[PDB]
Amino acid sequence: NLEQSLLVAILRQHFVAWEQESGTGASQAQIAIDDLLPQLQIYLGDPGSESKERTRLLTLLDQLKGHGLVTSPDAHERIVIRPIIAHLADPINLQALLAWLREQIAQQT
Amino acid sequence: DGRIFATDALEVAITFVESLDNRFMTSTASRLSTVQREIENLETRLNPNP
Repeated sequence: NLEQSLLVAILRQHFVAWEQESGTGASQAQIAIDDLLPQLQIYLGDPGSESKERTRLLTLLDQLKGHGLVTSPDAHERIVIRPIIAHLADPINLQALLAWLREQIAQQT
Repeated sequence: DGRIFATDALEVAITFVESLDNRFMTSTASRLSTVQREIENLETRLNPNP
C-alpha cells in the first residue's frame, strides 16, 4: 500500500545511513520510535493527538511486520529494521516506483 | 503525553465570551498609575546619557 511504501522509504533512508556509518553487516540496525513520528508528521498530517498518531504509526509497523521488514516494538520503544528491506527497495524497483508515481501526479494534473 | 490542553484558538475564544457581560474594569485609577510609572521608567532607560 502507498502509505506503507512511504514508511518503507523512510526506513530505507535510516538503514542506508546506519549501513554507510557502521559498514555492511556490522551488528543490527536499530531506530527509535521517536524519530519516526516526526517524519510521517510531514506527509500524513497532524491530528493533534499524540495517542492517535502513535496508534497510526504502530498500525503501519504491524502491517509491515506481516511483510517481514521490521520486528515489533520492544521494551524501549525501538524496532529493528530487518535487512530484507535492502532488497525490497533497490534501484530498479525504486525507478519503477518513481515512474508510476510521476504518472499518477500527471493524471492528477 | 496523555493529557488534553486548550490550544490558543480556544484561549482567545474563551477570552471573548467571558468579556462580553462583565469584564473586569480597565479604565481605573490603578491602570493610569501603572502606565504613569512605566512611562517614567522606560524613558529613563533609553537615553544612555549618564
